[PDB]
Amino acid sequence: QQCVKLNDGHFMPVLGFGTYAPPEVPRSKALEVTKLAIEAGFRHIDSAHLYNNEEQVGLAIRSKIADGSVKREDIFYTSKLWSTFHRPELVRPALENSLKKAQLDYVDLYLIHSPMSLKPGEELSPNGKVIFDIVDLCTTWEAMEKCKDAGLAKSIGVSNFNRRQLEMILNKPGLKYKPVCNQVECHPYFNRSKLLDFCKSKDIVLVAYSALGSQRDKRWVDPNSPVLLEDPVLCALAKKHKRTPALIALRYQLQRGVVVLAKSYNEQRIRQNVQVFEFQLTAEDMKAIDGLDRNLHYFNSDSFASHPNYPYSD
Ligand SMILES: NC(=O)c1ccc[n+]([C@@H]2O[C@H](COP(=O)([O-])OP(=O)(O)OC[C@H]3O[C@@H](n4cnc5c(N)ncnc54)[C@H](OP(=O)(O)O)[C@@H]3O)[C@@H](O)[C@H]2O)c1
Ligand SMILES: CC1(C)CC[C@@]2(CC[C@H]3[C@@H]4CCc5cc(C(N)=O)ccc5[C@H]4CC[C@@]32C)OC1=O
Repeated sequence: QQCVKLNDGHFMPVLGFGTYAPPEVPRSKALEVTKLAIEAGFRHIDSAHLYNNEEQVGLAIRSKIADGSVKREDIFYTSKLWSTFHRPELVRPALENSLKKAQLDYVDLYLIHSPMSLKPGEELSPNGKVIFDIVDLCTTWEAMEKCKDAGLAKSIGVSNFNRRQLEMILNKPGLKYKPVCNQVECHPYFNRSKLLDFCKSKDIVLVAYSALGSQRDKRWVDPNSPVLLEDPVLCALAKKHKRTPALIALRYQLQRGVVVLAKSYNEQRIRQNVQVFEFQLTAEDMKAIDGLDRNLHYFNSDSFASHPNYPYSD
């Protein structure tokens, strides 16, 4: 619990535990590994409606409160509004359902998961098609603000927004709350320098996902893409500091003022990842890592690259 202060006065731990696992992984695993994460020292826990794991992640949190390991106030829990629920009337009900699943009174953070609105319904991916929806995200934002005012979410933010999409929210007439963060794909191959500079200028925290190079799911990621953790510069730095390529990638983010997530469903790696606070990179190390930037977003599929609100300029 190194934390940063958000623009609404709440505090966010700078290291977060990623809870997504693909559908093939048994649901019970999320319970086990979230408990391990809390035991290792993670306090920021990142979930979402999309993950089909809120019940398990919520149970892990409740279990660690029950056994006296943590208090609710010690945990920073995030969920996310899925893209089929962007229409304003659907936002509060979506959050309420997430709270019901997790058996929590509030989330610390609620995000718009993606700007890519989808046809309303209970299909995660609505043939089918994929079926897109055209929704003014400023209206979705107004509904998010009402969720904060109701006490359902302590803080509200966005995810996968580009600068223009963020700007549209920031310059909305009658804006009540700025997004506290923008959670985006961010790692040495896609370091988001310009977006980071923008976010900092607006008191918006950038939160990095796929900071370790993603789970390389064949549905969304080209197997040909270079494997981040196999990068020779990261490996050389790991050797230099007697750490691991994953630790180098995580430390890089912290030193740029980026809040970083790390998913692992492996006990040893969960414990390893908290070691990010135990060492430093020099200016020259950071420059070497900056040199890796190559405009590689691992999530790169036809299923969304043609969405009218797809955030990347490809
Ligand atoms: N907002 C969004 O649209 C969005 C998108 C993607 C991700 N996220 C969030 O960000 C989280 C993390 O991103 P991600 O899922 O792409 O995964 P990631 O954090 O980039 O991790 C990728 C892989 O690295 C491995 N790993 C973890 N620690 C390691 C270590 N110390 N050494 C070697 N390998 C290690 C993990 O495998 P093992 O499990 O086998 O250890 C994991 O599958 C997600 O779980 C989710 O919470 C959000
Ligand atoms: C930046 C992009 C365009 C990248 C793709 C991404 C980041 C992670 C992606 C998901 C990755 C997981 C996922 C799962 C299902 C499912 N039905 O299980 C359906 C869709 C998705 C993907 C939708 C697009 C997601 C939300 O969002 C975005 O906004």
